[PDB]
Amino acid sequence: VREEDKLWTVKYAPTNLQQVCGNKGSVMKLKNWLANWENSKKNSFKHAGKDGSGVFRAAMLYGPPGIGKTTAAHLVAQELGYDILEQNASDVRSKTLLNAGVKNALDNMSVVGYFKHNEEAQNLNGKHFVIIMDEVDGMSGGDRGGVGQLAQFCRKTSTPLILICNERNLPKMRPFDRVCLDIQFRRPDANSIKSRLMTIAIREKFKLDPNVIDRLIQTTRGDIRQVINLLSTISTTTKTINHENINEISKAWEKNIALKPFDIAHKMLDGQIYSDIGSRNFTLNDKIALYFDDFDFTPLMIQENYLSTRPSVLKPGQSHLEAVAEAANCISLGDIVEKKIRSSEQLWSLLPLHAVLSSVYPASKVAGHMAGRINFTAWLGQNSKSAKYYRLLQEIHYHTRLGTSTDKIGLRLDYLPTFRKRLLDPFLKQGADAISSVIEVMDDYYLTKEDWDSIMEFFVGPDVTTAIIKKIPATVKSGFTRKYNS
Amino acid sequence: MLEAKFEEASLFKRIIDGFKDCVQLVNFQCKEDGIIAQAVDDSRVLLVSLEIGVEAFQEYRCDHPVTLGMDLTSLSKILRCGNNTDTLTLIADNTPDSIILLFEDTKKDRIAEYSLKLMDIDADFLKIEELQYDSTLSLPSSEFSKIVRDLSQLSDSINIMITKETIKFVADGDIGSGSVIIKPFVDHPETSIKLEMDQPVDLTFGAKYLLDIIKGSSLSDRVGIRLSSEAPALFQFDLKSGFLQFFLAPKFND
Amino acid sequence: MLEAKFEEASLFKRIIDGFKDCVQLVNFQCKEDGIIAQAVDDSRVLLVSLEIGVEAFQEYRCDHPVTLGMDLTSLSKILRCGNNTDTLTLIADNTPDSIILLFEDTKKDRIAEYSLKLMDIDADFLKIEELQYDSTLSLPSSEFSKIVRDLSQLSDSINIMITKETIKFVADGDIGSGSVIIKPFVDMEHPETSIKLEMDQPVDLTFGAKYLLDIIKGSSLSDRVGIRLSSEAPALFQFDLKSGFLQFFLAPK
Amino acid sequence: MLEAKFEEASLFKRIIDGFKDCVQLVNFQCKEDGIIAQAVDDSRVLLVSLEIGVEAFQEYRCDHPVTLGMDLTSLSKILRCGNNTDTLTLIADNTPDSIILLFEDTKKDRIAEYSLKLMDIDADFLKIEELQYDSTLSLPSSEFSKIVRDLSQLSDSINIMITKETIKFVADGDIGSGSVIIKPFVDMEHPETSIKLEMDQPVDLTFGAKYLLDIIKGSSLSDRVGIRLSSEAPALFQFDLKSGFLQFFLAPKFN
Amino acid sequence: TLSLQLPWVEKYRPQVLSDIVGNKETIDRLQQIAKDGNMPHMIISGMPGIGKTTSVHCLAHELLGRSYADGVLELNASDDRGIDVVRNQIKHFAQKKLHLPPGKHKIVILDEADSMTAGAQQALRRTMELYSNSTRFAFACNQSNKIIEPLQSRCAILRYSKLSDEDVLKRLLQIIKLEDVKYTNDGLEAIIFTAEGDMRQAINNLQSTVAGHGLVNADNVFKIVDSPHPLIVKKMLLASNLEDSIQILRTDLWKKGYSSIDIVTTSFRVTKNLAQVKESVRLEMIKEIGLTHMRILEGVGTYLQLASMLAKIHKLNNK
DNA sequence: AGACACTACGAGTACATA
DNA sequence: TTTTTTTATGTACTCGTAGTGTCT
Ligand SMILES: Nc1ncnc2c1ncn2[C@@H]1O[C@H](COP(=O)(O)OP(=O)(O)OP(O)(O)=S)[C@@H](O)[C@H]1O
Ligand SMILES: Nc1ncnc2c1ncn2[C@@H]1O[C@H](COP(=O)(O)OP(=O)(O)OP(O)(O)=S)[C@@H](O)[C@H]1O
Ligand SMILES: [Mg+2]
Ligand SMILES: [Mg+2]
Repeated sequence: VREEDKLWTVKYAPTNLQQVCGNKGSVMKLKNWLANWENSKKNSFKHAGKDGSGVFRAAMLYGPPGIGKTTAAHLVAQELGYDILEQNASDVRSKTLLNAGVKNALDNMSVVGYFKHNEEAQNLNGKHFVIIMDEVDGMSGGDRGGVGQLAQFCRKTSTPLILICNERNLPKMRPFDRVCLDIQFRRPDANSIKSRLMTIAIREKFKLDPNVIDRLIQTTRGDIRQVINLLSTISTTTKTINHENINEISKAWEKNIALKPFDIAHKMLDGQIYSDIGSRNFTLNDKIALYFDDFDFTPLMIQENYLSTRPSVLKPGQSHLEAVAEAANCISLGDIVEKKIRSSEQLWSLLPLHAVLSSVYPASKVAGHMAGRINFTAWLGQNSKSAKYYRLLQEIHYHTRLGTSTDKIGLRLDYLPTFRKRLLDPFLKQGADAISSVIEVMDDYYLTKEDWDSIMEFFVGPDVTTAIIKKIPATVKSGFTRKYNS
Repeated sequence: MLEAKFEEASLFKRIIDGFKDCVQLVNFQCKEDGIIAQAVDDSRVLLVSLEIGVEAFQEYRCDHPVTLGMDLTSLSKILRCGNNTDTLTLIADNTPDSIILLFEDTKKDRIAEYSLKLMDIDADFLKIEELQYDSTLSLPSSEFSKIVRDLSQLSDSINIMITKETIKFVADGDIGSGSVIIKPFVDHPETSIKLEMDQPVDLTFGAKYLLDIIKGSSLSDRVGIRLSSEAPALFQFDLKSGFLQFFLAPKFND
Repeated sequence: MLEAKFEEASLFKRIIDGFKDCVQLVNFQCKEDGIIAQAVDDSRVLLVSLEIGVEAFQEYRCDHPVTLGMDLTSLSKILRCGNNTDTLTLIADNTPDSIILLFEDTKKDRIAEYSLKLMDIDADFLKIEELQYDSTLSLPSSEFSKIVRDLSQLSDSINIMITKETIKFVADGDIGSGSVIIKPFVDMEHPETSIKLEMDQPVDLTFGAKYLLDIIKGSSLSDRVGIRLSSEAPALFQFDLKSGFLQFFLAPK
Repeated sequence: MLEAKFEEASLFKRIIDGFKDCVQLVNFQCKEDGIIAQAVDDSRVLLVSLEIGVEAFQEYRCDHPVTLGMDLTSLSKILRCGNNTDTLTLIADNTPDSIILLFEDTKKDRIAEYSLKLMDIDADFLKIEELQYDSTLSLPSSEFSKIVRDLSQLSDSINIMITKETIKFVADGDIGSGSVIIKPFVDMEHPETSIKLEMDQPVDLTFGAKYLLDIIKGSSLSDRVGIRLSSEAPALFQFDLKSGFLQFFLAPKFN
Repeated sequence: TLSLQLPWVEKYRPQVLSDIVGNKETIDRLQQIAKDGNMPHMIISGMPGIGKTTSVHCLAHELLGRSYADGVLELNASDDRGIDVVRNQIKHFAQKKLHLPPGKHKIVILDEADSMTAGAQQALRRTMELYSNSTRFAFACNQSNKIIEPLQSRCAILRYSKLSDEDVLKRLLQIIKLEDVKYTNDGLEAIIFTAEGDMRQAINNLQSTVAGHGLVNADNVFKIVDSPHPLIVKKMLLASNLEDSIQILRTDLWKKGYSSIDIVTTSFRVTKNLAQVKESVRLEMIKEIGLTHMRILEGVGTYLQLASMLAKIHKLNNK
């Protein structure tokens, strides 16, 4: 092996913790967490401490790629005497063999730490393992991939567990919410990377000035690996870099990453984009690509927060209400288009049209400043709640079908306003001696206690029984529960 | 260069088949004394050592101790093509980039020359130290294999209890438990059980590693089992000129 | 209390292999006169009834009717430890929590022990009806498994016809047709292979192919099988080795 | 009306199993001299030509030339429905449709009647290839199948080279390379293990691994297989049966 | 007829980085890289037919010399490139031992990298990270957004642009000089006009015109290759009077056999990529075109629907 | 005669869709 | 600042009982 055969990112890789750039707080927190790991296992993780690290036996590092998560993890692993072990998605990771291996390795000692050196007074921890998992977000979605298996692994283990992923808040990563201590590595500061670039430039005889690293890391968006690769790629031809050719370099190395459904909502509802000047800079093709970055949450977010802005593109003689009405009309048209898309015939070739009608046109109608905060779309939770209520109403209707002889909606609209007066009202106006009447009325339609509980949740407006059931004396409720349980 | 001629290719075939389900990349160091191969498991739990002496080859040749990085899957693919009655010859030239395998038939002149590309195994060579063992026993390899195959069907943890000249193999799983009791009986005089017990030892191993070790139950008739309370247990299969050893680390004796 | 010393582990292995993929979790009801096992699938077409008497054991002893719940997969997992030269001994106590299985070898230096944790399952009531069957046939079990697995390839509906003292197995698929015709045969040199047929009225029914495929799995128990066909009651499929027997009650469509 | 009766019912099974994987549909031409069949692979890389004379048929009656187009994944299922000591009977009416198979046991009394719906295959298959080859060799079928299955694991292309009394099978892949070299010898103690080779000019051409693995599936028919190679000509892999033959015309890969 | 000749795109496919008339900056960059060595991981993105696959092929050839056969691993979209392949074959090639000069490295060329699955792309990260001192990765794709950001973070990004008129004209003149073809200025102009920055399509049209008529003239080029589809659609949409747009749609598009689906899709794409008119009128035209497309997809695709779409577009443009 | 490595075809589970 | 939205075929993975050629 020679020197010119490795990339600049490998020959300038950090050899110790004192050369990492930025995120000093995170690396110190993880170092303290790994240091007190045996102090945490000797008392079974009950004492968390002042740092709050010690109750969780696993640590999950999450942040953008290329900021030094894996590097810092490996560095602290070699520095604290822990015998390092790495396994990731590049190797086979399933529910069958990965689970078996990790289970056999959670409370087994290392032979490498035993045979290498075990006689000097270095540490009693060399016999231990540190299972460092990389690309945790790269596993398969289902349980067969091993994400839930690893989540359960982070609950029962005698060796420190280190998890490293690039994307944290994902559905697949939901089980890791309350099981492992979360550490977030953030965008590094400009000074440390500036000094590192100064050093790596003076070492390679690369002419470079301090005025350009700011724009460089701005267009790179906090990625030291990409910056190093950029310098290694362009330093071979252009020996001296300055403020003359930096424009072409920034335009050719623009990081094209898809935005989250929250930044997409900010860019869509930005009034400067739709101005006469901003139109010829962020063209309509870019606006459609914005929606195509995430075409599942963009229309919902747009419909949620299109009427929560202050418009700055109002035509002369048009109020905010008119623009909101036109935006809602286009939202309805885009909804019709989406229904035509995600139905039979699979008219997916209409996806670009759904880009304009659902997101682009309503946002353009009410583009401007953001008044409050970008609120997440509540249509998902409302749909889930409506589905649960529909399932409950279906159970109630199929229980009462033997007597009602009506439909689901016909039972919800008209029958429930009378079932409320029949079941619950005798409890408020008669006391605890009206239990038998309610029991007979419920058995007349084969109702259950769970059905009685679910019935009182359908009413709204001036009839909210959530406090009426609490106003009922607890004696009557206990007597009813005991009577129905006999 | 190097030119090592085997007696029967089946010997090397069984040798590779013994420890090919635990490790994948192995460094074979060939010196004037013979072949030495140490391989760490991907989980760094089970270390495999293998020694083949100069008196196990029909003809041995070596001008310099050379390391060969081999993938056991491709090596098994190459060795599977041979028959039981051929002479196997490993050949390596200067600047080793590949290894040649000659399968020469004895009743004909049909020669089968295969090539196997070497790998870059950036692994450090460690040192193996022999120490006193509190218990050292021997028993037929097939019987131990069947005990492991019977106990692994309940759990992945096997508790070994050597106490009062009795061997206790315990498997505590989800659906019941399993126990196997062994008393040393020295009688055929070859299928006996030779056991020396100094200290009563209590260890716990992984059933998967035990299965991967007993998969090599074709190189000998019995297994040499050496136990230690603070050292990894030694499972040995003896050869005509070498051995195949597994240094399996016990679990946490909390 | 319950201590049953089996003649050979292979016998219990086969009697369990008879119905591996039929049911999962069942309750063996054990009494003094023998052990009965009743199982019902989810599709409500087959009724697995296994009866093993005391004369099938080299030693069976019990003094209290008890119930032993267990899964079949774990049962086969424990039986996989068995060999060809060891006998099984089942031990159960007054508090059913775990069955203790002792594998004993003729050499008294190697004894094996295993345990099986019980599960609680809602048992079903015994179906021992003797409703009159139209026709009754007896065919070698291997030949019946062969013809069933052969006709299962063409169509998923096997038609059985008993007419003019001729048994007809038809399978009309989409690629073609299948019709195996057999006649009653009585053999005097080998009294295990014979086509016995007793007919009172012509029979013509249809059955599911995978159901017969699940039934023929018990061919390892007996050398021949008895099939009783009826036009108004579930057909009976009966295997018997020497004294312990197994029956499938298939409800025809 | 086609009426054929085989001596052993398993010969037809072993014959159809040869085409089961490498050929999807077949068109049997039945005449007064025997049954011929020619089929082309889905990828059109190999051509199967089976010929079975009236010597194999214990009984044979062909009033007029009959064309039976059928599928093999169903004919194999119909054939597996038979028995090892049974006899097979093929029946076809005057107009070819719904061919009938009859399995009859010779030890007991048993009749298994199966039907197979014909299919109208417009493509005719009557081509015959009779041209001299550059090399003609003959070797045991098991010895050739072993080399094929052993070299198929190394790569997807197997190169055959015929030189002056030398037959070389080379396979170069990503995990390594390999080459089996054999010489034509004459074995007096057993004639079915000898290797014959008559060459006119050296030959060097490659095949794919999948088709070569599918071809050797017919090794269960005869104990010796012949290989005819020529300069850019369909290689002839022939298994000779006591009443005819099965020949695979394999197309090499251009270099 | 017995055999054919090699096409001019394959016959005159560049084998040296100097013969590439593509983007000069990246070409000189790759030339200096092949001269000095130490080739890093790279991802080349762009449009079809601009010299992406040829560029990486030339780079690998010049960098490996005679060791190209045993040091370069080519994987196209025609081969399986799933998680299993990346796990086994790519890792075995990266771990393979090979004695190379002290300035070269093993190259893994992955054509059509935008088609690899997410699992394979995720597994390739550590595969290219642990063997970055003896194995280098070169991806060639059309959409860099289809490749995950972790993979893009470990490599250089080379965005190839369209070929200007001068470069394609120079390459066609070189090909004509090497082939002794009779041509004319207007014929080459029509060829370049119908090429639209596509060098492969330009050479293909040139060879087809040569083999069909012999003389490369604008009349022959136009009679063998129709005018570009989006330009007639743009001229139809940008019409000032309704009758002109209707006559254009009737004669140029409908009377020549262009399907209504293709017409409405081209109209949508042109209105999306239009820059002559404002944003609001463009959005309204896109809305009307989508309303028409919703009827075209339902099987109501006729000339009357396109005429009504043009009438509605003109009514929108009618203030 | 038989046991079990090798293996290939079948049900399950998700993941995109310009 | 936070998690689901039908049907429809193409694509990719895995475990999986299964069918058959091979080894103590
Ligand atoms: N803070 C840093 N200071 C200096 N070099 C760094 C830093 N972070 C990353 N690097 C360089 O980037 C290389 C790769 O670092 P990694 O830790 O592997 O990146 P990462 O943050 O783990 O993101 P991944 O690998 O895509 S999940 C290192 O070898 C260094 O050369
Ligand atoms: N810069 C160029 N100079 C000369 N010929 C070129 C150039 N670019 C393309 N060609 C020709 O076009 C042919 C195909 O080029 P490719 O590199 O395969 O196209 P591409 O840019 O890779 O786009 P793809 O493959 O459709 S994604 C080559 O064989 C050449 O004949
Ligand atoms: Mg990392
Ligand atoms: Mg290309």
